[PDB]
Amino acid sequence: SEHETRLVANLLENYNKVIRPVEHHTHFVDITVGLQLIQLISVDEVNQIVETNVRLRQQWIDVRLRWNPADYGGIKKIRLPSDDVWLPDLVLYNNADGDFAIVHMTKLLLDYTGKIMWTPPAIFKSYCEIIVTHFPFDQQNCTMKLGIWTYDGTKVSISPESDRPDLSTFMESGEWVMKDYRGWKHWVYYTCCPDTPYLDITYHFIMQRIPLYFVVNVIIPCLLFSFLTGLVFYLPTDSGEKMTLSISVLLSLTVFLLVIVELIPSTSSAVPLIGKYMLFTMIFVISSIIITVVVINTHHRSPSTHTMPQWVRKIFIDTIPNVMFFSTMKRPDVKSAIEGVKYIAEHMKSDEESSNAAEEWKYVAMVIDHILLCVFMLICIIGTVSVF
Amino acid sequence: SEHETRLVANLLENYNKVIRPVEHHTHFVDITVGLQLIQLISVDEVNQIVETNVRLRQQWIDVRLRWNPADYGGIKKIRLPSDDVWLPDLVLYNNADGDFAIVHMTKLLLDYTGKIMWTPPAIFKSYCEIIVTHFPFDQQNCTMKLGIWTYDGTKVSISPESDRPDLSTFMESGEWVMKDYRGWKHWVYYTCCPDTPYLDITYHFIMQRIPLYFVVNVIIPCLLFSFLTGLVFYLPTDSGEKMTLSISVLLSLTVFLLVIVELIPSTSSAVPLIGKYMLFTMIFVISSIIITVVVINTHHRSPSTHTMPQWVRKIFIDTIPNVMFFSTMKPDVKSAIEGVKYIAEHMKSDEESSNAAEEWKYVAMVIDHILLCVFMLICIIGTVSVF
Amino acid sequence: ENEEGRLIEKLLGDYDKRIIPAKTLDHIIDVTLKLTLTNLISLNEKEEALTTNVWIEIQWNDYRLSWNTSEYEGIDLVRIPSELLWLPDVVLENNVDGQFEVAYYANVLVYNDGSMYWLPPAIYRSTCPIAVTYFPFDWQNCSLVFRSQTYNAHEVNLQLSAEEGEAVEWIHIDPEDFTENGEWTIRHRPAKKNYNWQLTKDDTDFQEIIFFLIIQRKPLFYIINIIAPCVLISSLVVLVYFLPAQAGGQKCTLSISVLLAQTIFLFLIAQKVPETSLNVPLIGKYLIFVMFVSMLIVMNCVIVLNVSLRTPNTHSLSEKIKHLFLGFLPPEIKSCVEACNFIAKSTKEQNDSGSENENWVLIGKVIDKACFWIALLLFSIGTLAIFLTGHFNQVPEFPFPGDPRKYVP
Amino acid sequence: SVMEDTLLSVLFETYNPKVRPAQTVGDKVTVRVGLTLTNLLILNEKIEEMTTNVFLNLAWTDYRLQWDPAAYEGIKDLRIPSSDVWQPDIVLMNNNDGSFEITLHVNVLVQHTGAVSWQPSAIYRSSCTIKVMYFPFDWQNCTMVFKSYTYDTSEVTLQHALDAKGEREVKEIVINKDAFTENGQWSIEHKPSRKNWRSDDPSYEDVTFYLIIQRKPLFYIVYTIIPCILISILAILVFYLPPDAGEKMSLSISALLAVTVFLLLLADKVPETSLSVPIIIRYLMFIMILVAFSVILSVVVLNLHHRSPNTHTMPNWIRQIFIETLPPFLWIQRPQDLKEAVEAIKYIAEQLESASEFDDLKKDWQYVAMVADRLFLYVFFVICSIGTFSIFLDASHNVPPDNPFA
Amino acid sequence: NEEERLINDLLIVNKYNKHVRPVKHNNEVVNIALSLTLSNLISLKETDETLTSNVWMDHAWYDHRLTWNASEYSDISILRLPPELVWIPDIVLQNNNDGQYHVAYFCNVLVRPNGYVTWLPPAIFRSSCPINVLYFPFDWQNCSLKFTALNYDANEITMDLMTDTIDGKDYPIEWIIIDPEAFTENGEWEIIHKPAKKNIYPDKFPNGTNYQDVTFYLIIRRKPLFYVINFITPCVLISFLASLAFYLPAESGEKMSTAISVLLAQAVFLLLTSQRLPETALAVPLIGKYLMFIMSLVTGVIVNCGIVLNFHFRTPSTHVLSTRVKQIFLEKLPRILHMSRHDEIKSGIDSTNYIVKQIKEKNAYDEEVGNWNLVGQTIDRLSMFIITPVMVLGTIFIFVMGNFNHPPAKPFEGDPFDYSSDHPR
Ligand SMILES: *[C@@H]1O[C@H](CO)[C@@H](O[C@@H]2O[C@H](CO)[C@@H](O)[C@H](O)[C@H]2NC(C)=O)[C@H](O)[C@H]1NC(C)=O
Repeated sequence: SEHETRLVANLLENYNKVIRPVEHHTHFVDITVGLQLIQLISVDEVNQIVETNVRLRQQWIDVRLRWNPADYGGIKKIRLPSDDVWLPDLVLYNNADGDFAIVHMTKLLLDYTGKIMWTPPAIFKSYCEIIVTHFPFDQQNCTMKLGIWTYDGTKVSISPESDRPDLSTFMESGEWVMKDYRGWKHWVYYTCCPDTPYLDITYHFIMQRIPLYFVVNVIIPCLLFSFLTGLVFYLPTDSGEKMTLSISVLLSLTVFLLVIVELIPSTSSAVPLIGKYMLFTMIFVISSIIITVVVINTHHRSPSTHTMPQWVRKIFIDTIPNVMFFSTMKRPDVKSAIEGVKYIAEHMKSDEESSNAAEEWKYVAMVIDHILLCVFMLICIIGTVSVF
Repeated sequence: SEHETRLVANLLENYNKVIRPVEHHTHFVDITVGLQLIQLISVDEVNQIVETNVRLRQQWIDVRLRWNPADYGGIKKIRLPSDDVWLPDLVLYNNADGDFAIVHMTKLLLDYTGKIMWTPPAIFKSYCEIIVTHFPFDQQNCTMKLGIWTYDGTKVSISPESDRPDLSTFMESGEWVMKDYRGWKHWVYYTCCPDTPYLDITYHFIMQRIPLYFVVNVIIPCLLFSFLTGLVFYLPTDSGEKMTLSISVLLSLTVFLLVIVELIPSTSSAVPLIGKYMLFTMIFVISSIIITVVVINTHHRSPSTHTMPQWVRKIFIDTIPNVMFFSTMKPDVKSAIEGVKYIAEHMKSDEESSNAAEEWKYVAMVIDHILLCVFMLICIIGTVSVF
Repeated sequence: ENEEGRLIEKLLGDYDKRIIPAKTLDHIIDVTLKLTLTNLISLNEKEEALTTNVWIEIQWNDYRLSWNTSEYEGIDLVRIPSELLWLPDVVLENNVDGQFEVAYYANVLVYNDGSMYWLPPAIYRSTCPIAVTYFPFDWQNCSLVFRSQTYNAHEVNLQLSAEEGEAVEWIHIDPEDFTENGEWTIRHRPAKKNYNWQLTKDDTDFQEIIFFLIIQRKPLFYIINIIAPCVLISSLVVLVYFLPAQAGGQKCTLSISVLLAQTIFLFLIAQKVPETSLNVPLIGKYLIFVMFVSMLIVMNCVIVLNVSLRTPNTHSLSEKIKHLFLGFLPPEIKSCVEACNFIAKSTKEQNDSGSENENWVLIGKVIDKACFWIALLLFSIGTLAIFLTGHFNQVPEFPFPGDPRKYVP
Repeated sequence: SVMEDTLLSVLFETYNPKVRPAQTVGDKVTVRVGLTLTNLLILNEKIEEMTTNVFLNLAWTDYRLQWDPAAYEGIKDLRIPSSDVWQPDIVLMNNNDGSFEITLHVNVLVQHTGAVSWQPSAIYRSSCTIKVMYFPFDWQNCTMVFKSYTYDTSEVTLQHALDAKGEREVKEIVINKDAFTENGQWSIEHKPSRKNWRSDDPSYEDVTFYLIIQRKPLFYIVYTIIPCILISILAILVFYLPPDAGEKMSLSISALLAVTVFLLLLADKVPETSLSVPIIIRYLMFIMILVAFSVILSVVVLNLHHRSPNTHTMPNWIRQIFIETLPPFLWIQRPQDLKEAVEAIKYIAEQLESASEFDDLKKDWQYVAMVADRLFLYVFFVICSIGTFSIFLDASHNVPPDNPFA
Repeated sequence: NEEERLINDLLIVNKYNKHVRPVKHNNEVVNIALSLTLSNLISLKETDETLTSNVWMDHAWYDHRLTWNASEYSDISILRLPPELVWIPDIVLQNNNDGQYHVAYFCNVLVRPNGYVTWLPPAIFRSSCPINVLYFPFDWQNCSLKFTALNYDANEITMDLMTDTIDGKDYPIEWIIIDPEAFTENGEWEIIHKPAKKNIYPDKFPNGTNYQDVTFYLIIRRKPLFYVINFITPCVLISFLASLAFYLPAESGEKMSTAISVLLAQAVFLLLTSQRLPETALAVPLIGKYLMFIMSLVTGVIVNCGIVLNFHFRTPSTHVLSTRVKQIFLEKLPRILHMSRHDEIKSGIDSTNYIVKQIKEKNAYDEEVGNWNLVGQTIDRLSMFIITPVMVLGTIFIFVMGNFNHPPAKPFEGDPFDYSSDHPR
């Protein structure tokens, strides 16, 4: 356009982009700043960094860039490259891995009254105080702290567009839910310089994790192996397979703990509940292994060397078996030949007595297992009823 | 300083940085190149790339940038941005992932006699052939080839500042040891261009890996698991656990071999000694498993269907047991009468069958003790040889 | 109009950015530094790099940019883009990547006195050699080294910031702008000016400003998520001494399984510590010790099984061994008669052989119990000693052991 | 050439590339946008991103770049660097990284009539939401939205690119078969292009290029489904082993651990969205739950097999079910010295009586265990076959619609 | 220095415009001779399907505006100019994975007094190389670097191949130039064929920028020693342990453990092989096919060991030994497989008779159990003789068919030319 070319030539003929747009140096540039969250790219919990795609809308008044439309064919808006005019150095204070300021200098709309609107895009990798204490059902609150870097409140003043960041064109993440979002302006006074306040705008978003993926991929197998933990008490000792089951459950749980530790950050401010409960299940599995080793030792006890104490017999043969209602427990040469037959009878006597003692030991071991199984079943029933 | 700014304005008023700094176009600019290794960032064995932090010191004479200190308040040295003056285009020939030339265009010192000093930093990601024969006790020898790209030896000539690179400020790596380092200058006469020599300076570093991370994390567990191979033979067959132990040892060893594979480049130039030893360990473990299965099958040989051949009885019962010393091995009563005789004959047959079964078990015992003695001999000779 | 217009036009007119603002030949620019740490972003152990979010404050005195305030309606302070001014090339010398300069080139505050105040923010990735000898109870000593990339001690004199007349000798931490890392707690944060005496006042590396960060790892996460499961699993080896020494006891199964679990935990640790080879991490030493103990227990299980499952056919029970391990440590009528006698004799022999097997089993049990009492003590002593010497790794009371100063505001 | 240089000097004496070319105030600039897909590089499911190598065929009209060819020795057209002429800020709005503009800046082709044409190459990381309902037997619908970042519908009008002949508009992505690389994991079913507006935002108009791409699931089949089928086969087999073997737990637990490892490793290649559970993960969870139930029932069978009258008494209902009814249905039917000598013989006879009775009762318990084990075998075989067939028949009948809806 | 005067005359006095083609007339065409020097082959990421190569990508053309009379000046026979001062053709690698199209380093251009401009910039090119995983790890790949000129069409510049002279006749360089000494042979890949071809597409017009290109192909064969030693040998041996598991007795109680452990090891090997290859569905890799076949066979072994165990533990109280199975597995098959081979007196008498009867029934029971044991031995011996030959033949067939896979010894199947450095056409 010829008229637009003439207007752009005249506007920037003696325009200095180093000078604030104020009629007098004592005034301030009133800037309206609004954030528009296009998309929540990621929430890296291990590095505690939230990557967001934003548009940083900034509106202000530049008197030096005004014109009379009737002199330029009726033009009322132009698009000047942002590199040509004064821009506010607006910095993300809590940047963690990205660029502090805006790096994509797009064109800016400019009315004929001097009003300037600039909508540059940005990838903000802000620092997120990730709090893994209810993972994977956690709620994360972490902010985006913006402010003019090199100007205080007496030279450049920023004010939010609205009480909330604009999420009209937000792209649903599919992993997090935008429960709430707000933008607060802050006045910070320093002991050095009480006359000059420092202005700031903090935009905060409350994200609620959608836990279906983590449930299905971690919790259900962990719950399954926790349930199988107590199944070893029903396994008979004669099969000689209790160690296989118990140790395999332990190995599966240690693998899933390996999985957990690489999912959450190494922060020690709060212990995750999932990790604590996994440690509790490991303690349970270790106790189960120890007590089933004790059971196996008792079952295979030699009747010749070990004799049953009276208290053990009374407790585990006389009273406890009656308690379980849901159990199905039970509560010349001719002289040599004659002497040999007598010896066979005597050996049968001794074998019967030893087998009776061994059977009593096996009964005690079975009672111990059934006590432990009942305890485990009670724990499972209470947990399932209480939580679900 | 008004004198300094006036001098800088006077120097670069008609200075053309495209031109070479020579009084006559037939002369050559003599450039002294020195390398200062600040740190060895990493040595990626898999990709064969060595990343180092260096400072590429360069010196030369620019006759156009000379001035009289008496006319500028006695100024002797100035600092100028490197982009305002002519520079040599030194290129790292064996660049692999990084940038070929210098990209950090830092300021350069300019003397009043025209002598220019330039020490730009750089990150050389240079290609490094990796020899993995003696991993993890290997030493690497790779280089940094530097040279002027677009100028031959008759227009721009580079010479090394000193026979060795300057490692005075080198940061100790904690994973490698600078055994030696040296710089050489090479003349190359290509078949195209016999009249024009091509110069290049090669700086090579001998790096000795410190074997403690891999000794702790690889070699020690491998030895611990390979030593358990011998326990399979000492385990009696009646325990029913020989296969469990042998198979578990084999699986652990193969996993360790796979990790060792993941820690070395996929090149087929040479087979690492650690990898070859792990392969031999797996082969021996599999032979041990084969012999263990043979021993288990022999131990359960029913006398009903197997008769011990005389060549087995003569050798495994009468030859070896006397050789190996350290072991501690070796109306109606007619029915009753007929039944008692039947019981007696059945017990006699049972005794004979049990005797044959015991003979088979003895054969299995001597076999796996022979294998255990073989394993102990291998262990002793190996530990003596390494010691 | 904005009176800063003509002022900045006059100042930046006839002003060569490439010239150091030395008033005369002998003048030295007193560049003054001060670091402000807003967040200790991370400490990559594998790469051995500390990533921090810091504002660097650089002050100097450029005589060219000075003016009389009364001439410009009392303007006593302006902002000029840093790309338009001379700057001292104060760079982080020990960066891991190629990033020497600052991330964002903020404006420079210029006072009518000529004082220049530059406060750019920066994300710095600085090398920090990690001492792993006491991981995960360790404390690291990370350092940031600032020096002028261009000018030497004859042109630029780096100094630490002087606040209220007292030199700032610490990494300033503003409670308003600081989020504690959660994993690393900062104990000492001294700063000092350092000299490389191998070089003269020239060579651009003579003088440095070094900011130290003595950080201590919080060990609770590592204790709960690695050390405790490893100790619990390694405590299972001693249980193999109570399982029966026969088929179905599964001594070897339990022993080898615990060995495999410890191997997996060693592999897990290998992913959490740097690949430096100067020292072995404390948890790595513990894992090596417990794997060796479990291998010894596997050998002991094999020996006990071989002893218990011996038979009179294969081995002879010596009286010396028996005493040692059980006395100190713990027509038709004739045919029928012959048949009955043979039956009695065979039964007697079988009973005697059973008794010999039982004696071997008893010897195996005695050996098993003695070795259990040895192994439990060995494991407990090793675990307690290693984690006690881990717990007793304190951060030094002073930032520099030679100095008696605290280096705190 | 000399005349080309003269023409270039004449054209750009006052041409300002920062000004949108509008002959009269309020005139719009027609911009034709078309896409040429040289290669569909990657569809990273983990980060939900599609990397593509494209040519962004743009074309508009610039009344300022007009001249008479006869006045310059018949120079029909020129090649001008794209930095010299005004171009619309046509960018990919839904990119994943910060790359909005075009990677490669090729020269524009300016006809003597002012028709400017541009063919810049680019490597675009466009964000693509992924539907994980039927992974890996799934088809994705990945969009690429192009619009002028600065100019709105009141300044530039986006249209569709004309074909090579310049007769009709091309309403789809152009794939040049002579310079195209088949992805090898995806097949491009439909590739329509369509203009989109917004009801609430009249100043919005964009050209969206859709890629309906179907995954070829051979890799995931071979490396995940068949090994899990073998694991399920073992989990069924565990019910054919006799309890005496002492290897029931070994087999069942090994199958459980193997399928758990397969699930854990396959959790790497699936996206971390929680909108649905992929059919492969549902199949893995089904197999894992089935193998866990197999372990539980194997433990129950082992417990039943190893009981004894000295320890348990058989309840009447177990005998009524497992001994009498099920086996037909499962086809699994089955002088002082002489005085002492006589006393010894009598005692031995009574001992044999007791041993035979006890052994018979133990045999009854073992037969109960065997019948229950056979019933479990049949039930689990049926359930596993039905579940696997149902899941994979549901997955196999999932194809992109014939109408692209765009 | 006369060079300053010469360059000032060329680029300032004559008003050199670097945005104008070097032609006297508009209709004239500029010939851009090209060649490629492969200094080092950085890598080939099969998972990323990327070929990373370190090359020097030469150009040569004519610029009638950069000519001078050497006699008028000093005898300057060559000149060095920065590329951002003179017109250079924008040859771009069209099939690059990343955004790097041009050369990394913009080195100077050499200019002869007759206008001949030469330019040899180095470049790290990450080209896109589709990977054929059919014969992995014995496979050979065929990558290509396709250079096209996009800034101009074929009516304005004509891409070509550099010509070289040996005996007065010029032969075009139809191959990638590799210096025998400067080139460090890659450890994993060796180059078998390196042809260079100029393609013209007749189905498109010269006005288009896609009417021509120069493609440098690179047929490279993998050295399979590394994978054979470290991945195939352990897999083969562990697989053979499965067939060996048939030799364990049923009383041992370790048949299932051995077979299952072998199966799990094979599954782990399959997973690791999966990690090392692109997720393409053109074909199943040879190692993948072998692993699938061996896992299926080991699953068959597991099932058949389970059947043998079920047969061994049968008893007369649960099963009946029919004459058919007895004669099949105890008469015919063992031979075929060559397998080895007053009141007190009456009470006492009645008690003895009962004892004898019970011992006889016990003996019959044990005889039946032994017969079941023999049946199990026959079954698993037959299983071994059926499966282990299948295992060994399958392994040999798969790893010999893969070994018999070579590049076709001539690129461009229909082209008789060898495209070798020693015999130019
Ligand atoms: C390497 O690949 C190139 C292109 O990918 C092959 O060149 C094509 O080969 C086919 C096979 O006959 C021909 O039909 C085409 O005409 C060729 N195209 C071109 C542009 O030449 C080449 O043959 C492959 N090399 C080998 C050894 O297979």
